[PDB]
Amino acid sequence: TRKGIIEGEPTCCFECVECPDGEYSDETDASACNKCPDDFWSNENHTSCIA
Amino acid sequence: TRKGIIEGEPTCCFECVECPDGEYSDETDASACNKCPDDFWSNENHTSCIAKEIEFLSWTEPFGIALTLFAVLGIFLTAFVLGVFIKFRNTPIVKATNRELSYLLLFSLLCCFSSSLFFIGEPQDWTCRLRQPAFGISFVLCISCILVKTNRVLLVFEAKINLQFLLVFLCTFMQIVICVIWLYTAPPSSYRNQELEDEIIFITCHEGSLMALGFLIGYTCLLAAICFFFAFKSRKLPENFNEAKFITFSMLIFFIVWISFIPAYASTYGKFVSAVEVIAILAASFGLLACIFFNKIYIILFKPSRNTIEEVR
Amino acid sequence: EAKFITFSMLIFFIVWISFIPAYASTYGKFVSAVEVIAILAASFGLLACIF
Ligand SMILES: CCCCCCCC/C=C\CCCCCCCC(=O)O[C@H](COC(=O)CCCCCCCCCCCCCCC)COP(=O)(O)OC[C@H](O)CO
Ligand SMILES: CC(C)CCC[C@@H](C)[C@H]1CC[C@H]2[C@@H]3CC=C4C[C@@H](OC(=O)CCC(=O)O)CC[C@]4(C)[C@H]3CC[C@]12C
Ligand SMILES: COc1cccc([C@@H](C)NCCCc2ccccc2Cl)c1
Ligand SMILES: [Ca+2]
Ligand SMILES: [Ca+2]
Repeated sequence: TRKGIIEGEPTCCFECVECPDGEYSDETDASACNKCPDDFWSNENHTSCIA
Repeated sequence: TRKGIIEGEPTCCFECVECPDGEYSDETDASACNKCPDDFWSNENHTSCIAKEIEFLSWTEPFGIALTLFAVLGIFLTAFVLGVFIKFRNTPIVKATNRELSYLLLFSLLCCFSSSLFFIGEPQDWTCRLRQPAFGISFVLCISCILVKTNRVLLVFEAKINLQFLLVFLCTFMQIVICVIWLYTAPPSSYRNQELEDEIIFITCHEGSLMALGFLIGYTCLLAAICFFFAFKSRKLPENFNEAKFITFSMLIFFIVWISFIPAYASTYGKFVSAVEVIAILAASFGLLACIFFNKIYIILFKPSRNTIEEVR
Repeated sequence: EAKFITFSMLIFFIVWISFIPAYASTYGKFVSAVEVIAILAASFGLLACIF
């Protein structure tokens, strides 16, 4: 999951938004979902890449 | 495009990230992209919601055009043969081939060629409910007439006991009983499909109970097998210009088509599934027609000098 | 040998015509599968009809 802006609040306050299909986020507090390289796709938990 | 967070910088300092495929966004400086509701999909620009593509085998698609053309050709041929027999209702061939059941058989062939047309277009509830029972009843009628014409079937039937109309009534009535139980217990209905591809919609019929369809198909195949067995037993008799040999040929064609049906149905994915159905129907129907009538047609219209009781032997 | 040649060709045509929707609506292993089946069917028909 990535961090989403809550309008009208500082940077500290955010929301958790699940990454879209084919995108992974291994690290906690990620500001951008990561694109799997070619020949790889996202998991069911959208954490890492599976060939 | 939505707003992403640049870490370590204030909220005024943001990044522009394009919406994913499925969600859209129109308002400027949007925080998160908006999910697009059902029956709707997002365009490439992810700015609005366009309608999903509803697709099915249609009357205007070229494949459906060809299917309709062949079905109509079959109907025309059946009507031609029926008219030829009706006009010659007293010539020796028509009298010997029991013109009443020939009229009934041509009627059922018309019904089969017509039921071939319920698989084209957008499926509705009545269409789905009529699809299978119509073909089942019509083809059981055809096979029952053929089975009556076959030699030694009638003698065996009366020994186990017009009687021929009783036979055709029994067969068709058993099929109608199956169809009525099917339509009463768990009728089929149309179904919209969105899990094949996320962007398009498939209207496919959903058969209520597969057990009833299995019963229908099995009974039709059983009748065909009985007819083939008896025709093979009497396959050398030159009666009716070797009618039993051509009955055998028609049954072989039927079985060949409906055995080829299984891999073709299994491998087909999408709308063309219904396609396969129609093709199978047509082939079987056409075979019947030819194997039962064209020879007789050729002896009557062209070279009509063999239309004598002696050669009917 | 008339009705044997006729039936071999009939099997050939029926097999190759019933698979048109599958060839027009399939990708990957299955399409190749279809080809093999068609081939085998035609071949068998020929043999079973002729010899
Ligand atoms: C998915 C399916 C697609 C396929 C579509 C096909 C669907 C339609 C099926 C069948 C129709 C007719 C089939 C009937 C087959 C029966 C033909 C047959 O076996 O007859 C033999 C000889 O006949 C003969 O002259 C044989 C003459 C051969 C003529 C048959 C041609 C069939 C053409 C149809 C093609 C249309 C496709 C259209 C697709 C767009 C028997 O003789 P015999 O040795 O006992 O002694 C007799 C001798 O005279 C005495 O010495
Ligand atoms: C319209 C399409 C999709 C299928 C319908 C079949 C037709 C193509 C017709 C036209 C030519 C017909 C054939 C023309 C001649 C004969 C000869 C006839 O020969 C015999 O074996 C009988 C003995 C004799 O004729 O001496 C058998 C039927 C058959 C094959 C007919 C069966 C039906 C056929 C194949
Ligand atoms: C073989 O004799 C028949 C008797 C009744 C119907 C038919 C044809 C017109 N449909 C086959 C039904 C095909 C089928 C098989 C399994 C699951 C769903 C479906 Cl749809 C043939
Ligand atoms: Ca504030
Ligand atoms: Ca700073």
